[PDB]
Amino acid sequence: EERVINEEYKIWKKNTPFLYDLVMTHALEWPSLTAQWLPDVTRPEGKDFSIHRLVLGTHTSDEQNHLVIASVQLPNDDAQFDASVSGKIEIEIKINHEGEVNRARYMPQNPCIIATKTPSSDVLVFDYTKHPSKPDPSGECNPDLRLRGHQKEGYGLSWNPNLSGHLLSASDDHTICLWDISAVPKEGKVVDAKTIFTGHTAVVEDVSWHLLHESLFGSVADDQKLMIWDTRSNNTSKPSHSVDAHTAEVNCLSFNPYSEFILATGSADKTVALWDLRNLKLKLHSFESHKDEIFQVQWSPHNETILASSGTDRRLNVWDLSKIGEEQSEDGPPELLFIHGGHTAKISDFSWNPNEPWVICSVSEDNIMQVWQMAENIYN
Amino acid sequence: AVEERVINEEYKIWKKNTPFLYDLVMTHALEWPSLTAQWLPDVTRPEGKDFSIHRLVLGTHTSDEQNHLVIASVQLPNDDGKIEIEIKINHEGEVNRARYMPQNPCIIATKTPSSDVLVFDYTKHPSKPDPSGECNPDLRLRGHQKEGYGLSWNPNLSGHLLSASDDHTICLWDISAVGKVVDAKTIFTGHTAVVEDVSWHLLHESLFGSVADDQKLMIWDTRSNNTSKPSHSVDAHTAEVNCLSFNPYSEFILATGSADKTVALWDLRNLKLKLHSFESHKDEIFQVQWSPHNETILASSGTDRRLNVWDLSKIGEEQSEDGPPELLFIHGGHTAKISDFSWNPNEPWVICSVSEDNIMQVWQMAENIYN
Amino acid sequence: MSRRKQAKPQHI
Amino acid sequence: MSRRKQAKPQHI
Repeated sequence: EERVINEEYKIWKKNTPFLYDLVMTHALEWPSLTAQWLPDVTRPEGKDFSIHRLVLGTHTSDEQNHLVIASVQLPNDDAQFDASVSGKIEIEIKINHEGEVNRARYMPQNPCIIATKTPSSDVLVFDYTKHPSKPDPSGECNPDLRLRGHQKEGYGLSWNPNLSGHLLSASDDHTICLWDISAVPKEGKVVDAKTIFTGHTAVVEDVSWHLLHESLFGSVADDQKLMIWDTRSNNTSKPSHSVDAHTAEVNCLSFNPYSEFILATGSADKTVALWDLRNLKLKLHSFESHKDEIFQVQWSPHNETILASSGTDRRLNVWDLSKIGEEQSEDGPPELLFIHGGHTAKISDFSWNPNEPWVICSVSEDNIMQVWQMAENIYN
Repeated sequence: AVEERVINEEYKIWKKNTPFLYDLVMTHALEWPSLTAQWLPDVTRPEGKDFSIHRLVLGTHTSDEQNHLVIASVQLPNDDGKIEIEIKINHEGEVNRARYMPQNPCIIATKTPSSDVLVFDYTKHPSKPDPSGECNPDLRLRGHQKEGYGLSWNPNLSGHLLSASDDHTICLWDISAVGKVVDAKTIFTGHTAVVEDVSWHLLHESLFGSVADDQKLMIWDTRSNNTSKPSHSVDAHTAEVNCLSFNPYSEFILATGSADKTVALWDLRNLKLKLHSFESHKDEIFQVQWSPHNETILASSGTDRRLNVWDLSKIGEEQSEDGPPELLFIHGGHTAKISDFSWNPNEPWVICSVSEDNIMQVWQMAENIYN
Repeated sequence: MSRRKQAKPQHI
Repeated sequence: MSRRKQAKPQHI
């Protein structure tokens, strides 16, 4: 209850100046379920800040829902007082959306193309450069593509970084869907799944492509299993490997962007399991610190041994896996590098800034979005 | 004179004639009769199989008790199947009508017999309903004193809902407000008898039209400061007017359906003169829908257990007869009064229709008929 | 005025 | 319905 949780926020807040190099907060008109930075930074020559953009969404009680792009002023190399002349966050564009945005993810090869998960099971594809910044007041949603294959809403979504146009989606209907929208002109058309992998027997929580092997991807589901899939394989009902990853629901995974054999998964058993693709009968490690469910996990895009996780315990943990086995005086395992206690509600999503190391955006259920960055002496 | 089930004779004859009347007749017996029928916008065609997936929003109509809002999925054969239920949602009484919101098809608004207008989001309820029978709607819309049928979402203003009613009133909601109770933004008191149907105009956010047992067509504008008097007034029929439907392509053309068995064509630009009267039904008419594919195609249904399909371009053509020239097809598949029907938005000429004897038919007339 | 919907609908 | 998505979000 917000009783003790508030005591800790009062304490957290008073402590931020030398726990962080930057805390920015912004309250959204509606809560976002999804958060991902766009790769492209803009930096005017005159000013001493640079402009990044996020892909956010809405989750309303009713009303109208929108796909959102937001701009963030991030310092370059001044000094000032950082997060407290205070750098601004604005909405750059809303696009009418059929129901809440379960997730929004841009395409690595063309960052204008954005895919969203709707609750009507539909996956939609937008080019936001083809919609006005001010949404049509009719409230009607006009996607450039409509991807069909699912029966139920979902969350998991993943573009293939080495195969342009190939999109995978995960769902409550127990299925994974592949679309190849490559030869597909993006002007409204309906496209049906190329392939549907039926391995799992419960709700599929997430799926992600391997980052260097085009054929490989992995999904996780509420059936407590991590499955590694191959598209070469003609069998879509049984994946190449299968693991019992956790003792409760498996809600996310994220392949290591520097190390081709390493992935991690996040669950409802309050843990993050480190995995080695070369041998799945052995969990490498179990990061234990969260006190409630885990719903998101991301590798740092800068440093190969940094990992983050977030979920219901209203906290975002940042892990360093090289400090496995190190001795202590403890207040948690040595691999636990930082506890971000900035949110006073369950966190829905976070995403590392791809251009600004250690800068993280994170959003929670009480419409609070935080752009923040831990102080440098913590990782030096 | 009772015992007259002459109905059965003609169903026997009809069935024997389908091979040369339809490209597709599907029949299904519903667990209770459905009062309502509407296709959902979404078509799925799985990359392997020889059928496509469509879905309906149906309701139940029980006899004490337990009703459900129903989502059924329908498998339709391709150029080169069977119908099942996707999810039941507990409902306070019969579903007089179910209508999804265009801006969010997850959203469905229903009319109950209990005064209330309810708003559901079916993605927020179990596929397996709570056996308690309890109804927990996401919104409770208040304004009416009596049940109604007419219902219509605004295609050009997200979230705005119109309802028609027996209390003689029409109510407006924009649900973008605050247990889960929202009050009418506006109440249009124009009609003097039961209001039978209400529908938004398809391009103009401001205009809508209603029909009532006082035999009247009234056209409303929402900017108007007077909620006691509409922009126009027509004596539409020589009896009750039960439904209306604006032409999805011609902004001045609408149609009305009446207890007088006629379908009245109207021109908004001059309502003093009736454009046409489609005469062929042998009893009351309760539903009328424009085909969403062809600008000159219209369908109607009712008590005479039939569904007439009209093409209004063959109005005036010479013939030797057994009915008007504009009469394109008579669907005689039901052995009871038809409650509602719905054009398939993706498969041209395919129509769903539901009757008082729990029969749901997904069907399509033969192609040589409309060429 | 409920002569639009029957009394006593039947179950299958 | 998931245990990831709230039942009733609030407007600010």
